[PDB]
Amino acid sequence: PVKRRLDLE
Amino acid sequence: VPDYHEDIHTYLREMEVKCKPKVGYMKKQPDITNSMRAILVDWLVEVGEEYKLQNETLHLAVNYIDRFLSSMSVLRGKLQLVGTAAMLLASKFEEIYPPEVAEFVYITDDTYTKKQVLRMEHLVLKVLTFDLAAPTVNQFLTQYFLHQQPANCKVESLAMFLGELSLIDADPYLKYLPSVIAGAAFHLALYTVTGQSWPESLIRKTGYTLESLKPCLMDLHQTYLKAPQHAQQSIREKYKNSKYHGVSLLNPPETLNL
Amino acid sequence: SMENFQKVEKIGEGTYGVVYKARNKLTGEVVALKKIRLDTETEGVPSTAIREISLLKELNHPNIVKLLDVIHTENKLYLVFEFLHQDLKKFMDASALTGIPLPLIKSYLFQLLQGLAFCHSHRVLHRDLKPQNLLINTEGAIKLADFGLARAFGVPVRTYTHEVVTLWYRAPEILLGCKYYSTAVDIWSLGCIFAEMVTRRALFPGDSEIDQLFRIFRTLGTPDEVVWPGVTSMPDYKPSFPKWARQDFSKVVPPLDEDGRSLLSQMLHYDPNKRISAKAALAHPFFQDVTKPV
Repeated sequence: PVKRRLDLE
Repeated sequence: VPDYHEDIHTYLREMEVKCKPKVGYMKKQPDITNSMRAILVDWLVEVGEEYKLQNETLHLAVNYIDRFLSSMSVLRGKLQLVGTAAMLLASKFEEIYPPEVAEFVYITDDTYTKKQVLRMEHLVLKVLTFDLAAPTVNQFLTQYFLHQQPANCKVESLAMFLGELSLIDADPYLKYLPSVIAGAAFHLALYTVTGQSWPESLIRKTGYTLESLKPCLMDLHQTYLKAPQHAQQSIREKYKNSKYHGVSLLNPPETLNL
Repeated sequence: SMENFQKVEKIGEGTYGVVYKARNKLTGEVVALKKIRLDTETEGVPSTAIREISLLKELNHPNIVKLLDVIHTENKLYLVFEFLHQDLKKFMDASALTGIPLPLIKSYLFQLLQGLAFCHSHRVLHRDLKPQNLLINTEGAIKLADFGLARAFGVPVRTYTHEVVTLWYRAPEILLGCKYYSTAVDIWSLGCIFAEMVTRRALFPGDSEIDQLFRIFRTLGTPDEVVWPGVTSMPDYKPSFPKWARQDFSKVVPPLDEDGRSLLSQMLHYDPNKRISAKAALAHPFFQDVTKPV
């Protein structure tokens, strides 16, 4: 979903 | 509107050099890579589809992010903040109706406050010194499109799509100018759909030939062949829509025979 | 920031701000300071200010008002422009008797087309040319100003905003709901202005959209497919429109000579494609003898 904080670690 | 067609083309050629981001950049960012960026641009693609923005806004925002990151190191935890303020700047610049800041805070899933998005907005403007009217791939494609015979809507969408694909990978697309990616994109599309090639009139117009477009074109062609396997898929999904003549479902040529 | 600027007097109030005339205390330059208020937990920097600053930074030309600097604070945006003593409307309300000498009308229009041709060459539409946005200094110059409603256009253009151009100066194709407009709407505005500078009165002072159209129609003729291929297909065209005949241009602005008439006539063309362009208009014989009177 768009509504999301992107996870990168 | 061929009274000013060439004048603008010219001016955009000059401006695309001044708005070019630095090619290395990512090597100088200690905490971010070309993969997180890819992750970020893919997300702006869905935000563009979620909020129904123009593809132009999307090209501008990425241009703002790249220039912003050519001169400011950013932590991985703030990359989306930058990306979000960029999207907002691009929308206010380019959209008839920009989404509201809160809506911009809302698609982050309240990761940032309104305060942080507004403050980011302002720093991006400072860092870019308000040079927001940047030439994009979209704007070159649109002009090149007047050179079709006859117009071919599948050709148009597929060029847009290949051009959109190039926004995702800094390696190597940062090393090419928007007008060049647009030529490579226009040619691949034309050739894929109709078998025709980059036209003489675009030579007279841009000074580019297949020979000068070759490098970018060799990259763009692998990008297109590899697209189904790429970690990012929002553009392909996006382009399965009839708004775009479902062109992402077409098949790329195995060779371009140049 | 504002350290170097001493404010002289209030000079105009705007959409999101006040404009003062101020004096730079070390160069001595006199300037116009447009204060733009912000605040956070808002909507941030207004889209109009974002457009104005960025477009203006690309436009450097003697007949385009100059953005000298932009001063940022945690709270306020200060836009420093070159100062120009008057605007054209206020100069027409003082030529009330005299009226404006032809030679000055010619200089001005010619200057304005220079500025407009520069904008169009840099893919910028002004979208609000009207005498209130035309500044004049004491040396004979006139300059396009107020780019709040301006926009960077593409080639070809796509559907851009409709709420556009102060009604009296608004073009037929926008009045008729077209989905596509361009550079030609600025020319229409300038043509309306050339008339006004001559008669000293507005050429089409309507009160509603449809009111604006009919005024237009009764003056230049009701458009048909011969004169304007596509009008009858435009979203807001109605077959019930009264069909007025076209007047001689000699009656539209009686004091104009043939060249003046032929030019105004090419600026006021129904069909955006045939309407002249600022660039081409520069070469019109109307201007063979122009000079920049004071």
